[PDB]
Amino acid sequence: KALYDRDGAAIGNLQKLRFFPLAISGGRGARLIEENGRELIDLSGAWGAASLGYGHPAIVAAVSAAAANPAGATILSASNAPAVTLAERLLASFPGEGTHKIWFGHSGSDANEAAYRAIVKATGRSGVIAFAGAYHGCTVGSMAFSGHADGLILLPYPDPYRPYRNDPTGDAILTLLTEKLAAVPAGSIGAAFIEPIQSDGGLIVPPDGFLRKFADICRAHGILVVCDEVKVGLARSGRLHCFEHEGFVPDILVLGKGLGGGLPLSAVIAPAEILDCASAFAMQTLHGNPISAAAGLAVLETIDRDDLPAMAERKGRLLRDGLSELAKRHPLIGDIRGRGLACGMELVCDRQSREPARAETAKLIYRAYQLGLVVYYVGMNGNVLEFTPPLTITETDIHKALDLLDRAFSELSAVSNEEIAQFAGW
Amino acid sequence: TKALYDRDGAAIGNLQKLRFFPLAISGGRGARLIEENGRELIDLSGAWGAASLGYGHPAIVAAVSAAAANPAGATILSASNAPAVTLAERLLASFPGEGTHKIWFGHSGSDANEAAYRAIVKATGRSGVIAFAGAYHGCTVGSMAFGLILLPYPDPYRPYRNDPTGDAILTLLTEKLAAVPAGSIGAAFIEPIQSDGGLIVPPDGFLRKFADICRAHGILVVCDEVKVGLARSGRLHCFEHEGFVPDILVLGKGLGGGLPLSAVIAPAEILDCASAFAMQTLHGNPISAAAGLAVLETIDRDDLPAMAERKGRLLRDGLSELAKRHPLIGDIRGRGLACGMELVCDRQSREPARAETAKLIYRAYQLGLVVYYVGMNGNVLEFTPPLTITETDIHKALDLLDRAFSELSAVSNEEIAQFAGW
Ligand SMILES: *Cc1c(COP(=O)(O)O)cnc(C)c1O
Ligand SMILES: *Cc1c(COP(=O)(O)O)cnc(C)c1O
Ligand SMILES: O=C1CCCCCN1
Ligand SMILES: O=C1CCCCCN1
Repeated sequence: KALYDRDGAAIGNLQKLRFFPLAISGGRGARLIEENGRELIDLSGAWGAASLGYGHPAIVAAVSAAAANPAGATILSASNAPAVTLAERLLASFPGEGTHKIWFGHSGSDANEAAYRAIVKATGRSGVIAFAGAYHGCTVGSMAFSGHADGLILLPYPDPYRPYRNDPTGDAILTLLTEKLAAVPAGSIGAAFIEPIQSDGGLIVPPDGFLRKFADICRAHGILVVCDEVKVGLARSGRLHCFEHEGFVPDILVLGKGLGGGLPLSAVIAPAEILDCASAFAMQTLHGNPISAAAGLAVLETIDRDDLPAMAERKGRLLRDGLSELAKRHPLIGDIRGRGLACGMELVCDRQSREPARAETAKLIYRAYQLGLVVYYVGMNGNVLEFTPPLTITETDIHKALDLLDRAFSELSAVSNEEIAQFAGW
Repeated sequence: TKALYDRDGAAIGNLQKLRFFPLAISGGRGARLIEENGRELIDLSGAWGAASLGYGHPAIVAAVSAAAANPAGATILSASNAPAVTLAERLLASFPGEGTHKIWFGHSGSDANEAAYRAIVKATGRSGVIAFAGAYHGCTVGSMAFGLILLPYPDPYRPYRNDPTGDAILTLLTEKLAAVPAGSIGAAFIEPIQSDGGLIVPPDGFLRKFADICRAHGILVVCDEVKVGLARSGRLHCFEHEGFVPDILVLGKGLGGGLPLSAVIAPAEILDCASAFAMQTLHGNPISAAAGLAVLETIDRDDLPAMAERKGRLLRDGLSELAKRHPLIGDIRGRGLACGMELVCDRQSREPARAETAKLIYRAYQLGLVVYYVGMNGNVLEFTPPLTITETDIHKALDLLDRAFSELSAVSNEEIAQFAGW
């Protein structure tokens, strides 16, 4: 009878990543509306896909006009204007050069896979560098180089809070890279996949200067540098593109989630020679469909119009300030990290040992949900709170979210172990 | 203010292009695409079958606008949401079905087919697959994976081992199964009308028989209806013409009536075997879900399978008259508004007329008609228009098609060469 019960009866568990019985019938701004009418503040923004929140007027206007008069439904066998305009608008925002083209998909998973397959096709080099704990997607293609393909080389992420080999600079990781590359035929690696802030590892910001150095090693060895900005892309970091923080330009940019503002949309920006090496090669019927592209353009127009990178920079300091405020009261909070409105809070059993507090995290978000706050956890040990709110979240929503979070830290023990065992999580 | 099509060439890479002619679209209304210059073309492609309700259908507009205005979140991964749930129930209500099956939502047929395969392997441990030569299950690593028993599709127009019944294909199948350990094959993937093969309806009874053999061996029957499902065949589900019910149904294309939306209908045990297993962030998103609902609602409300059956026969009847005037036409085939026309150099030899097929669609494009070719040989014109296409739209496209056949020589080899196509 209840919506959550009906979901359990109609929808298989295969795609479920449930942390609590959240059941939604509506949405407005940064709020989700449960079946009964209860309002929750969404600090997850659907893992960041709701870039502009819910029922944003520019999304509404864009998608309504597109549905009323659609330019076909595909970029495959026809050129359509909404997609072409979005392609140029994405091209404009990327420097360079260039000589770059767009490939459109439904998701970050299909875009990382396309990027890979295009590289191997265009160059003949099938080897891949990727980072341990990396999330590039859940398709057979994009999982092949995600964390636990032949010629896959996995490197530790440059994690300040847990430095590889206890070297805080990351120099040991670059040294490992170097040892790994010479154990493998010269010119055999075609690509290096990089998250500028590692999402699934625990929203990890790498040590300053590391990515630039890593890219320089890559460029010196013929290896194309692919920046997977699905989670942290498009203004979320407080800059239009997250690599703008790291003093390097990737050869390839992968975009997703927040790009569609609520509709399935991803994109690969890659040199023309990579995307033109084949035709009818990586394709799905509704790729570059006009309704998705219209929303995508409404996201970009709104980013520019509202200076959303500047907003995300502002609202992110406000959010991190408040979280530090909570650390001063709650010993579980070991680490606050992030850029713009991509923030991570690591919870630990002891601030010195930095041992992961998995059970408390699960109880925390469950309680948070009961209090009216939607936040999920992420990370290797399930101990990292992830904050990726709508970019249009108001300061008033953030203060309210902080008060509810404070309350959830204090009221955590209320959550029974059997309540938590109802929900498999990751 | 360059040409739209030239702007396309400069911004959008070739990787996903399946281009046969310089079609550049700025609008759509019913079964008509509106090019940049304001010429309306009758769409016989319906975007490979995705535009099941055509362009600007009121039901899609109402549902999409309302969903955009008040979205129940953006995902089904981490929240339950009402639109996704309502649509899942509705799809299960359309299948038999009750308490045995569950729904998994995707973006596309490729991911839906990939999810079905991964779920089966995970749930049953049986990684072995049976599939048909020339099958199209999608264009991702996961969906092009299908260890493998490959069979010829039973094509009445091109029989296997000189057996038009198709019984030699059932005999080959029996041999391959006997040759490999019992319980090593988990799934059989079937198109009940083979799309990439060139819209082939198999001989009567073959699939029913094929399904028996599978169940006899503990093999799950997966019916891939991404192209040909949802009212398109003259029934809601194409397997209803075939006297069997599949264990798993894959749905896509027309399902979103223009938005990306796919679905797998599978036994609960297959879909409940693991969690956080096959998932992408925008899966089950409410704007696609609402669009799926509008499609299912319109199908029932405007009796679209019956309309497809009517308009299909009228379309194929018209094409038989073209065959009386144009010797190129060798076989007209299909169910409902999913039809194929195989073009041959001799009706006895059944030798494929590839070169002439390309010119035909190029020519037809110039005339105001959107239509494409498929098949291993590039000689079968696919007809998959909006289930909404009008009786007037059909007659009008038949005249244009007639005119296209008469004017093939007007299109040169150098014009054909400018478009890479398949
Ligand atoms: C979410 C994400 C993906 C995959 O996107 P989906 O829409 O879930 O397929 C890939 N890479 C990163 C870094 C992501 O965050
Ligand atoms: C189109 C199609 C697919 C794949 O759908 P995409 O959206 O193109 O990935 C799979 N099977 C059949 C029969 C199809 O027609
Ligand atoms: O019908 C199809 C499948 C969709 C991808 C383009 C090829 N043709
Ligand atoms: O951050 C992510 C990627 C989106 C899919 C759900 C898993 N978590």
